[PDB]
Amino acid sequence: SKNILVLGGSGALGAEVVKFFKSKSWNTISIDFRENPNADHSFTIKDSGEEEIKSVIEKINSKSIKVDTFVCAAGGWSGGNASSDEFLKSVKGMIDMNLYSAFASAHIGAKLLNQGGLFVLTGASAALNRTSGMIAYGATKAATHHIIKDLASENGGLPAGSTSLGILPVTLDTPTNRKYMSDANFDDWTPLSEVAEKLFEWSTNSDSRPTNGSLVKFETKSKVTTWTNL
Amino acid sequence: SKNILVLGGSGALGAEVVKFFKSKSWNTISIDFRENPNADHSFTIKDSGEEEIKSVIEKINSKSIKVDTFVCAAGGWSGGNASSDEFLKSVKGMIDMNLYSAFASAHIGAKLLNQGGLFVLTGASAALNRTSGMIAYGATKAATHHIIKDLASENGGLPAGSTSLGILPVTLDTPTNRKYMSDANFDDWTPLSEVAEKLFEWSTNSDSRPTNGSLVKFETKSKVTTWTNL
Ligand SMILES: NC(=O)c1ccc[n+]([C@@H]2O[C@H](COP(=O)([O-])OP(=O)(O)OC[C@H]3O[C@@H](n4cnc5c(N)ncnc54)[C@H](O)[C@@H]3O)[C@@H](O)[C@H]2O)c1
Ligand SMILES: NC(=O)c1ccc[n+]([C@@H]2O[C@H](COP(=O)([O-])OP(=O)(O)OC[C@H]3O[C@@H](n4cnc5c(N)ncnc54)[C@H](O)[C@@H]3O)[C@@H](O)[C@H]2O)c1
Repeated sequence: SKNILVLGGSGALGAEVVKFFKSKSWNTISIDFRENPNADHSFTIKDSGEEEIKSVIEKINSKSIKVDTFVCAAGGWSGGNASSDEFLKSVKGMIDMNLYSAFASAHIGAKLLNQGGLFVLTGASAALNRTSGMIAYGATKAATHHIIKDLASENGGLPAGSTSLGILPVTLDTPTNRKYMSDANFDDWTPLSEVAEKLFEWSTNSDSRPTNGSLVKFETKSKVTTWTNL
Repeated sequence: SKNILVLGGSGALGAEVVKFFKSKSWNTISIDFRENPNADHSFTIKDSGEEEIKSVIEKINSKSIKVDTFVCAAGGWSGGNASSDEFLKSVKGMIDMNLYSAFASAHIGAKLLNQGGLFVLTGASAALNRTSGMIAYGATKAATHHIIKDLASENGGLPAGSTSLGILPVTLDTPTNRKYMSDANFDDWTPLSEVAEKLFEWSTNSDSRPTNGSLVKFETKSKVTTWTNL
């Protein structure tokens, strides 16, 4: 009876990953700033700080469960180049939403994940190139990609045989995106269930995994999604 | 009169940059947690947060100065992999010391840099590769490197004709390194005054500047220092 943990499990991608692993009879666990009442186990943190992270790790070590797959689907987006009015505020918000969660993920993986397990961070494809219109987002995502790679090392702190991977979306199909970019071709965005699907593939079948430390970019074009190992 | 502004202006490197510029008759300005009385103007910030950064820019601005060279020499080092006891602390330490200050520099440069100005962040050579034993330092430095590249773009927010560079030491000769690697051969460490001299050459001879956005690695071997643009 296999266990998955999802940091950001109340977000759009987060809850899809939960709905999906639950239909497939895995035990689902969720960590977020708000409850997700559709998970089998569901926790609230106040922030991504040391105190709150330790205190959530201890609550799961009390239920005596260890996870086979951990996905961080936590994050957020804000815009702005260095001279924009919103720049300084986008700094705090991207560090809190993207970086602290990525780092929290590492610790959580190091304490809760079983040998052989899957450890997945959500990066951003955009951050593989220049992000001069969204500096804080690009840089905090670039740090995400760096941590994913560090954790693929023997001595990185995850248990033996575990695979550390990055998933890197171009664009996701969320009600949010559909609201704030209503012009767009929705057929060029990734259904969330597709992401959950690939995540199940990797989680049930170890042979399907890409090499440890792979950043994996996915882009949807006319409803067809292509996954590329980078 | 030419102005240089230095974030981290009271640290070992930061204070050597001030001293050396002051000797070539530049006007020097220092922002740090404590004053640098050797500088011509010295400012204190209680933190690297939005409000503190707005104020010190607002202060320097209302004094009518713009700067020809900006250098961020702020930062810190802390160790630890993802499973180690000090890991969560090292996360918050490295975010506050390296990432918040690189982000603050972007803003300070966008607001105070003169057209044609030189803008330099301190990155890390080791963050070019895996930093498994020091994940928080490696990731915040990787983010620093990405900021440097975003600030090279004409859309990044720095003024027309400016040049954004990273200097990426293998090993500086600083009290920090003396403390942690006191067995080393010190002749394989870069003297801080050579860092200052290279900065000065780029500040006064715009032709000697590397490509906008280069991460410039430098390493000393038996007192011979080699600078490599990446
Ligand atoms: N949606 C897109 O088009 C797109 C594109 C590229 C990358 N991404 C990344 O996909 C991931 C999820 O996207 P989404 O569209 O589902 O986002 P969403 O905003 O719907 O969900 C994100 C969740 O993360 C939570 N969160 C924020 N900071 C946290 C922290 N520090 N610790 C724990 N939880 C935190 C939020 O509370 C929210 O519940 C994010 O990493 C996002 O950066 C999304
Ligand atoms: N030699 C190496 O191996 C190596 C490699 C790469 C980078 N570095 C970097 O060298 C740089 C300078 O080192 P040092 O020995 O002079 O260190 P130092 O500790 O003497 O000085 C750093 C200064 O930065 C200030 N500071 C810290 N965080 C700040 C912030 N958020 N905003 C403003 N000021 C802040 C501190 O108060 C201190 O005055 C740092 O950026 C460090 O990350 C060293």
